[PDB]
Amino acid sequence: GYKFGVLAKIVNYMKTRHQRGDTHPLTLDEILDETQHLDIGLKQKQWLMTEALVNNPKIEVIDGKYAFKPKYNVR
Amino acid sequence: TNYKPVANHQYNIEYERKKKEDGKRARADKQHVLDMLFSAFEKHQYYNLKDLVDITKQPVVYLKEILKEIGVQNVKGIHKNTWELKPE
Amino acid sequence: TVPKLYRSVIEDVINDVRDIFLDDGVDEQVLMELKTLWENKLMGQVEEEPLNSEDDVSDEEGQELFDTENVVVCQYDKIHRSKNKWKFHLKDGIMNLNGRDYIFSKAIGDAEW
Amino acid sequence: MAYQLYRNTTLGNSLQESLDELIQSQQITPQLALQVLLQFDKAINAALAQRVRNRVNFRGSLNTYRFCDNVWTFVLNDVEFREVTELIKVDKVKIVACD
Amino acid sequence: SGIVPQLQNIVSTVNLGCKLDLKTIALRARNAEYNPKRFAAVIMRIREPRTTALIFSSGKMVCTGAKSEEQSRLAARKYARVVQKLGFPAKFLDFKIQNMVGSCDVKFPIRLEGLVLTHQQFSSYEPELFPGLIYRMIKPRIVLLIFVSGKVVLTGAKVRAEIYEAFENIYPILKGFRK
Amino acid sequence: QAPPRYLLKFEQIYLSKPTHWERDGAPSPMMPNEARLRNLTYSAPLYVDITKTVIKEGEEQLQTQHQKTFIGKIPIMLRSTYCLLNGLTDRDLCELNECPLDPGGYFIINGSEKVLIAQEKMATNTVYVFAKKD
Amino acid sequence: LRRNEQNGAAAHVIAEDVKLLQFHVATMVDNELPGLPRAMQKSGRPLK
Amino acid sequence: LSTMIGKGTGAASFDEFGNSKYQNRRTMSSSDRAMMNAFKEITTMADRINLPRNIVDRTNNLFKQVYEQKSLKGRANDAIASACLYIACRQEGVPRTFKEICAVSRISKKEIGRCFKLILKALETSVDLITTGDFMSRFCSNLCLPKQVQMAATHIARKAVELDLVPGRSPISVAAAAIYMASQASAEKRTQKEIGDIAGVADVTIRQSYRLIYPRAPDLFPTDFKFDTPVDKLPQL
Amino acid sequence: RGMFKNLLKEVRIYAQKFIDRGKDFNLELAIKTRIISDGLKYSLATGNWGDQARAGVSQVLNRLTFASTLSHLRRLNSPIGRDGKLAKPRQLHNTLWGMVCPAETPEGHAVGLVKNLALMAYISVGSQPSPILEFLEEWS
Repeated sequence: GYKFGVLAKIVNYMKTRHQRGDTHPLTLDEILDETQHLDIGLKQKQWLMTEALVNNPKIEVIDGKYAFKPKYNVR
Repeated sequence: TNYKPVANHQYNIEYERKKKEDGKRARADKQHVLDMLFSAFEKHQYYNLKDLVDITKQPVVYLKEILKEIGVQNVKGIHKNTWELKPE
Repeated sequence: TVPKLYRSVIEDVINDVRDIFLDDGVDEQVLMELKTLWENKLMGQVEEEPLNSEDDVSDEEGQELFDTENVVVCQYDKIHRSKNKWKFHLKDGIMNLNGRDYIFSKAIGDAEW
Repeated sequence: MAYQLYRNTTLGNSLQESLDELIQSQQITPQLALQVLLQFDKAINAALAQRVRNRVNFRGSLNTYRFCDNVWTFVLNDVEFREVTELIKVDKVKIVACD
Repeated sequence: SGIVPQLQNIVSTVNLGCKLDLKTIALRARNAEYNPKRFAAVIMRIREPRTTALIFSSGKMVCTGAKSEEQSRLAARKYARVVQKLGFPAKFLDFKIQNMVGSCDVKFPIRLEGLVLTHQQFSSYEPELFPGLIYRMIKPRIVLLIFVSGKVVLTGAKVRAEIYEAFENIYPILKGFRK
Repeated sequence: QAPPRYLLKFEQIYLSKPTHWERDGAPSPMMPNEARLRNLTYSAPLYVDITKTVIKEGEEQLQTQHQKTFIGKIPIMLRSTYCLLNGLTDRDLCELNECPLDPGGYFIINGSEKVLIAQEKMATNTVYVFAKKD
Repeated sequence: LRRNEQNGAAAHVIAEDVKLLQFHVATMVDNELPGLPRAMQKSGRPLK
Repeated sequence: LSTMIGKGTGAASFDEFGNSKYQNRRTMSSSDRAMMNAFKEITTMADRINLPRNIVDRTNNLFKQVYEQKSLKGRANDAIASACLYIACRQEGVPRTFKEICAVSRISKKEIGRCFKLILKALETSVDLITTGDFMSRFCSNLCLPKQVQMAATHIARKAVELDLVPGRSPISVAAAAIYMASQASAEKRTQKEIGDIAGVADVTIRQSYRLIYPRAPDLFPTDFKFDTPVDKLPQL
Repeated sequence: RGMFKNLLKEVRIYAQKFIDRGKDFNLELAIKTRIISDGLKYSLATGNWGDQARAGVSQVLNRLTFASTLSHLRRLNSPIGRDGKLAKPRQLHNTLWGMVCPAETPEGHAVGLVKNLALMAYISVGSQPSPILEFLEEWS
């Protein structure tokens, strides 16, 4: 399979990263370092930027960088 | 001649030998079982619970607890309430 | 016999790596140089928490560590044990007995303890 | 990504040393050497499965056996290999069995 | 009576009180056997007491194959030491002997078809299922394995005194039905 | 189906003499007089021959055959060729406590003599023209 | 029918129970209906 | 006291998508479904070996008594029913072999044996011990042997039990040995294969039984048996 | 016809139930000896023909006189309803000569409908039409 399986691993990584207290946002390549997805496709990269991280109600953008949404959820 | 007394039927001892050679589905770690969970999800969008036990080869109660954390249920009135493998 | 089986292994290895070498652009000149080097290298205690009252309850652990003696690397079909003996249904496998290489397809093993 | 059982033999060690000479000479990448060992393991597994049609018998006394992840670790002492064409005497034999 | 049985297995539960990793033990044990498709535990045997052990992820330790209560406790202490050697906090919590089995002889053949007739509400003789007589009596909670050869196996007690009291009641019964 | 495939081919029918099974399970030939007395049914076992062929991949088409499979009992008309009283002399009929003058032609069900009245139907396969004045 | 009303069932299922209660009331009074089926009890005999 | 709805008779009984408006829905408890499916299995089980209806009625009495007392929670309904058929056969004075019942039911000998043990323990019902004479009429008529051969077989079997010559052997193994002597010492000869097939007794076990009952043969036979074959002419098996 | 069809239907679902889940099946215990046995013993006893099609076909033999036994074994029964006031199938038709008795007939509601064979009447047993059709196509 391709293009439909790596998104679950990415959203699981940054959610667990937010559980450790990482409030500061992270870039796309920084997340891809520890998820063992360095051979990911370029057409996947543009699809993540324009669809995946803007339709998800758990992702918010600060100066072009993506992070979790703790304000929407109850804390 | 027919209905001859036997200690055990031929089809029953063939099934018992197959069941004792194959054994029970083994309990596995959470990180590995998710990999064939995502690998199967990449092939087809929808799946029945009755078919995942024949793919990843895991205990039904274990598979039903692990997938409940990330997956959800959407009601379908056409055939059966089918489980969803999508985390969202 | 055994050298004839070894040359049949040589023909199978060099045939199976032709598609691998041409997949990543590796030239053919690597293969026969590898085979030449491959041939040359071959030819009343009421306080029960401490358990230090006993010692020397284990044998030498080095038998796994040395591996100097003969090592049998084979495959099994069925292994059963009853009252005294371990019996084995071993399919095809290989070993190294005193340098000489032996081969087998079926074997029945009996051991005691 | 295979059984990886014939690698710990004299044949496996000679091939591994041969690939080490090519790696130290900067001729091939270590990824190719892993692919060579992977294809060699598949080649030797098919060679013993097809062209071997002989049977041997052996007896001995066991001292150490272990089992995990479908791997056996039989160790036999005072082993007498009884074959129809030759008899082999040896003090100790270790058996590694997989499936 | 003058005849006393001798024990042949003893099973007992004790709690280590800590969780255990099965895979870590199985790679690093003297006598490890771990096939998850067959069973949920690792068996391990040692040669001097001839006992067998069943270690579990729950920390419950159960053993079998001993010949004495002191032998069974010392075998459990040896088994706890092996677990504790690999970095686990093995302890001894709630040691209790659960079942022992004993075998003995009477040295005369026994008429079974007359014994099942007089104790019909206590025994059941089914030579199609098993050639021995099952005798399920109440006072020491012991099942008996009575055979025409005279061998009797005493089974199911919590102490050795129950087996000794068991054969004291049954020996006059077996004496009256001697062939 | 559900892959293995099975075919159950049926074959020659075997029908025996009318037999009675007691409480012991011992078969015995049923007398027509005993059926009338003990309220039995005068029935004969019906045995079928079945050849079972398994179809599976791997060139392993095995043909097994079961001889004379019991598939129930059929009530038997008295004094027919398949009854017990077929081809018996008058002396042998009297020894069996059965009347020689009895014409037969009737079943024995639960000990009652049951006769099948010949039902009359309109003849089939034939074109008919009627005169419906309505 | 009373249980489905107090449990709030669907409209099609409560319509079938009313239609079946319609049949059972009428069959109690008249079991010689012109087109409707006739009630039977395990043996094929019409119910009087 | 539910009724049933008959077939439609006119246009008012059919909906416009080609189907009846009134459907024969019928209520029945899941417990009654289990009892009905077990009773429908018992009549199937009993009529395969041609049991009379009174054994079926005693089996259904035994099944209903156990099922309402409810001690057998986890064992299969076919296994417990097949065990109740075994007990009701034995309680009427004509018991059957476990292999005979296992040949009809889907349920193995080990499973019905465990069900037979658990029913007797959980019903407080005492049942008599079998003998060799109870397995005589069935095992002799199936092999097509005459009445005098039957009388000789049931005499040497009863004599061997009373004299206590073979402790601990199952009554099946001495019944088939009694058939083997009565057939080999008469005109109607029957080999060990045909006798063992009816008895389920292995062609090993019947020799194992025959190697000790042999050398006292003329004492077992009755004094008024027409010996078609002499005792000393029997084969040395 | 239908009783063997009913037996073959049930042995199909029984074998399908044991092969859907993979036990295979033993055929000798798949077939019950209960469908043919009950179906042919409930019929010929109750007089019902089905399993509402026909009724009153099998009767208890009138064992009162040897003349009565012979007359009952050779009886013809008409399917015309006895509550019908029509008289067209009750009259003695001209073609009943020699194979239906013109004299013997019961009285009352059944008159003319229950008939009896003559002395020499022989009802045809049936035969295959293949030899006749083979002869005709062989001919001109």
